[PDB]
Amino acid sequence: SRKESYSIYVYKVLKQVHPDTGISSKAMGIMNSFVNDIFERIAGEASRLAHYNKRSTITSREIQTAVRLLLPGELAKHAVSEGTKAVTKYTSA
Amino acid sequence: SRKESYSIYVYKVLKQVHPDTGISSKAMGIMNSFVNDIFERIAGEASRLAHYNKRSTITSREIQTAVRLLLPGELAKHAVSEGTKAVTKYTSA
Amino acid sequence: NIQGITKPAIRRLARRGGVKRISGLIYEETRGVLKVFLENVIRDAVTYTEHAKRKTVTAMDVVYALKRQGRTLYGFGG
Amino acid sequence: NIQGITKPAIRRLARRGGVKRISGLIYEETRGVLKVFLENVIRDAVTYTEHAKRKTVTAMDVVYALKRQGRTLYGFGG
Amino acid sequence: RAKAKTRSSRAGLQFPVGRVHRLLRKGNYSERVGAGAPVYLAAVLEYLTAEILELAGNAARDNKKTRIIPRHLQLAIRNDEELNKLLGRVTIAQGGVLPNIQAVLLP
Amino acid sequence: RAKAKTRSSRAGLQFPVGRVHRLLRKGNYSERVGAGAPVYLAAVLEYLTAEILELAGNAARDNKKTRIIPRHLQLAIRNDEELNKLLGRVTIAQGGVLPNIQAVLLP
Amino acid sequence: HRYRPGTVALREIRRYQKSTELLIRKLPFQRLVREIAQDFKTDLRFQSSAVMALQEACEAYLVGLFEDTNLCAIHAKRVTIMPKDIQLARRIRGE
Amino acid sequence: HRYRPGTVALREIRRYQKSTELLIRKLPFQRLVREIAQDFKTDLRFQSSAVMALQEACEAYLVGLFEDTNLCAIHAKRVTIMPKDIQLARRIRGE
DNA sequence: ATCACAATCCCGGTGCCGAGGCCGCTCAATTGGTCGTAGACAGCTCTAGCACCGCTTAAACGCACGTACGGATTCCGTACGTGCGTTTAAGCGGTGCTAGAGCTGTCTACGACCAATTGAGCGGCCTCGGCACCGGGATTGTGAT
DNA sequence: ATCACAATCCCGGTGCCGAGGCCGCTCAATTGGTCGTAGACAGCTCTAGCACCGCTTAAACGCACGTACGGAATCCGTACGTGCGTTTAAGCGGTGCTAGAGCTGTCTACGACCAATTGAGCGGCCTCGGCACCGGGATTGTGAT
Repeated sequence: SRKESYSIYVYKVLKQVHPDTGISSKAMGIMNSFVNDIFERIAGEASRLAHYNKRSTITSREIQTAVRLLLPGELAKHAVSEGTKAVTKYTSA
Repeated sequence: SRKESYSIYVYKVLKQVHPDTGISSKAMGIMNSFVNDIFERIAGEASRLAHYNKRSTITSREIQTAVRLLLPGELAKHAVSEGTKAVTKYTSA
Repeated sequence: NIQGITKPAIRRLARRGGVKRISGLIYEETRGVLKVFLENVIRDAVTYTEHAKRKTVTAMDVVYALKRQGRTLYGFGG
Repeated sequence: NIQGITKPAIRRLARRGGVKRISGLIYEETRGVLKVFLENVIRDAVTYTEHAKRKTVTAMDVVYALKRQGRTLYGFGG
Repeated sequence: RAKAKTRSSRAGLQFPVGRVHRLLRKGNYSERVGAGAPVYLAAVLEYLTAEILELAGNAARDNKKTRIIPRHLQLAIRNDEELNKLLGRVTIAQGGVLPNIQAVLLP
Repeated sequence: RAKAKTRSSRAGLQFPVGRVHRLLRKGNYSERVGAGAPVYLAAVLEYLTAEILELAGNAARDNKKTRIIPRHLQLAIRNDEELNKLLGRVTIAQGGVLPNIQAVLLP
Repeated sequence: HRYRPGTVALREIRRYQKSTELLIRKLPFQRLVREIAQDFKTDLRFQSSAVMALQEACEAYLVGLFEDTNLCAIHAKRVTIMPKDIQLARRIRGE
Repeated sequence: HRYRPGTVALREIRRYQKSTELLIRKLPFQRLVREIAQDFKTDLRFQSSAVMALQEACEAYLVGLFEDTNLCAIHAKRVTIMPKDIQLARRIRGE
């Protein structure tokens, strides 16, 4: 039985910010729980925003607004920059 | 622009429990907010239960479990009785 | 505008809270606490307004902001 | 079984909480508080187990129960 | 065809089963909704409303009033341990508070 | 046809855009999901993970360790006002607490 | 005739705990709301009910805080609320 | 040699605030969990990780409560925690 | 105590406005039929939960003793509450102007969906390096003297 | 202060086991095409938000005064912390047994969906009764005397 997780991606990001630093299985479990939790919070807020505005589609605008409502202070500022940069790069393939 | 509300049903129930008692518009607004809030809580918990158990359908079982998790003490006991009685009566038309 | 929250008003709020005696430094402390609370709620309410592309903060925007900060308000459309 | 939560264990928990001095009546009070907390979480965890038609409470059942009581736990599959 | 019979009347309820079903189907809760789910949910909502209204009407009668106002609803909810717990993080507009003075403050 | 290019590589991300898209579509959030929504969400998740991991790796190096453990994650989150606020109601298993003694208790 | 300190205070508690009316003047509160919102977005309009919703929530929040602040004062064997009581209540509440 | 009352207590604070290990014995805690669950459902089995998850949450909750209880004691000019401090902390927390 | 007295409460006696009911209509719920798949159920497989036992120290416990902390008492000045005269501005009503909320029609680009292809991501496995720990020496704060 | 000394810390020196990488494969993501409708946009309509002004008292304010409360100092007994010898049972390792978790195949009843019909529920309107309030008399607690 295969159980999907964000372990591979957390490790990829760790090797970018700290090339010589590893991670324990317990710490990896914390990171997996963290990603899943934040995903739920953002997606749930984006869902509410769409419903409040009588819209049937969750777009990058809903995600951006959810990020501003949930992430505190500069966390929101930098997260919005990252999301906007990614969408721009993706649209130019 | 028509805006649906539970006002008619709250009044029907009020006339059953208190035939000579009326209700102010402000108090009616509180009751409407209450029904909407409880609806969201129960439906949201039922949604989580279905997803946790890898099910695609919200049935009376999910609603019953949500009621047990949200309503405190005898509120849950009596609410479950009411829900079960209604489903039984409905299935026998 | 924060001074519009006068000492008598703060005293009335304390009386409803069952407070019998009040120190003179409480009025400035209360004004600061109220400012923080209002800023938090208004920030979120304006975010909802901007997302709706509106120029008018609605009661619904406020209700949603209160709901997400765990201060659900009944009586204003939810 | 509540007596298995010994005075030394409660003292250790208080030390991690930064407590220097402890009254003798705190041990019984703490046991009562812990019992209430455990009952609340276990009740919900068992509800999830019964809904899944299982006879074994899983770590996920506990995680869900904690999450809905506003005590999200990281490290046990969510 | 046969005369239209509402699902509410089939369940013996005053609350709308058909509307509750639509709200569940369009509320992004699940892919499918069972036939008994709206019936069960409607009955629970009805039971809770009846409980609050009965307690609020009693509070109105105790205040020599014939109409329920937010004050009566607040009195009914805060004077009931279970309703108070259910509506713990809820503010009733124009509901006020329970008359409560600490004994040490008394003359 | 053309060689398969992942949406993650198109967005310059390490996090999976395709998986995030599926989780949004099957998570009962909305009827439809825009093409940019998973890209935006994946980038935000990646940014947050990078922030915590960078701060946790620093804590590991300060403890003369080469592997991050739950303690290092707890240190990184509780020592940052914004991360602490975001994860206020969160318990890190085997994370422990911040060394803090009230000044009045000191000899 | 002069009422002893505390008598009129307790009479005011009884009166305000029986009433449900708003205790902050509406016009000054509206000015504060508009002044605070200006820092988030300029030329902002406000529905009358939006300002009323804000006022109801703020008053409820402050009354609730004053209740917990009072408990802190009584805990320190005082009948007078002080800033340290407000600070403790907020800290324990997580604010 | 005899350490003055308080010296070893502060040494224990330093040691336990630096460690992350569980402070309740595992076997007694498991017995309590099983005894409490018996009242909800009979013949209940428990995953080893389920009991561990419960233990981690309970210890975190009690440590957090002891932190707030300490603040209440200091507020009353005491260095000793008493049941009244636990009661106040829980009341303000909404428990 | 006894009496003034100041504030609240209780009760008729009226204005008035919103609860409450009705009416027309429409849009959303019901009836009926049709079809695809979610889930219940039966059977099987094997994971991991339970039971238990025998040691082996670490932890718990029970008590002895001393002292520092909690609480009761005392005193005293000033920061509060209460009251009153004076100023301020909230509230109300009225009037006028206009931004922008809300809605409708139109039309297109975008998202769902489906088939075909394919490569990332999963488990399974395997193995060296990080780390836990042991021991021993240095370091360092604590306390009697 | 000076010195014992008891506890912690820091650092080599080893076992060991889990982080970490690889491998095979498959299932889920990507490519490509196809089609229906969500939403953006333009235009229009009119609601309600804003601005303002002129009174009219209620509220706010500033101050005077007295006293009750907050806090500082004092004393004292005992409930705590610390230490030590003795008991208890947690932890660990090992072994055995089996409930029940997890999975797969099958098959059917149930839910989605669509067209047709229709009746509950919406706004709009309208109007009497509940209630807010005014005033006046009784009630009642508070405080000087």
